[PDB]
Amino acid sequence: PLSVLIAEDNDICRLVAAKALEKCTNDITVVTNGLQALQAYQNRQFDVIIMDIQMPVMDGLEAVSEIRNYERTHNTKRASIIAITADTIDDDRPGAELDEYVSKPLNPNQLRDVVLTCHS
Amino acid sequence: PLSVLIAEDNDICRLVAAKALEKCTNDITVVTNGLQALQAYQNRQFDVIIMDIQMPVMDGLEAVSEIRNYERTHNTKRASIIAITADTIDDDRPGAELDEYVSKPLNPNQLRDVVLTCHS
Repeated sequence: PLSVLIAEDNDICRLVAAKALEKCTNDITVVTNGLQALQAYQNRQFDVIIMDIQMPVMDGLEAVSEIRNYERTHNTKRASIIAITADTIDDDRPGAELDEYVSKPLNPNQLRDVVLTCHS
Repeated sequence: PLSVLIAEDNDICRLVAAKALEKCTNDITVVTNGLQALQAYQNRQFDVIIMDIQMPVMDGLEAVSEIRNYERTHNTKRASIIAITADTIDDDRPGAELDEYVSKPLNPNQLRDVVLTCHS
């Protein structure tokens, strides 16, 4: 029997791939990011892995761009977007993408404070 | 009231962020990739978005590398890894990462054939 892992964030390709293989096996696990594929693999033996090597469709910063795109077209209220990052923050001015920065490792108190201030 | 979207594939940072904000609100949605953040946003108004701008922890090709790393350390059977991609395939020799290539848009018949052949 065949155990297959499908790692694909593209919803259409994920469904097409799962449907295609449905008649060959019941053992199909689907995941939508790279860490999830690795974690699935640590948990289960897979004979075959179908990997979108172009994954992700959009990384974090690109998702931010698309969110901003959404707000512009739909003419909706602007969300506060708080970036979390392990990198050193050398320029903390807000911009078109990000409203604030919080470094990792996360300090819960700091994150709450920043979230409540942006919300206000 | 505050509606918050947390987009973070790093399991530890995701839980820490969700826990931190639990007392401020019940309206917390968590997602683990960029497309999912966008889709959540199309579906629900969020006042605040907490985005890991380093996301993803690992892209598709990096996940492949970690899977291979897993097989080497654990001395386990080698999985067949089939890459799906929209890019033109100019070198279809298998290598340390990938065993075969299938182009998008996916042809179900082709994908099955390739999967069953790798499995054999």
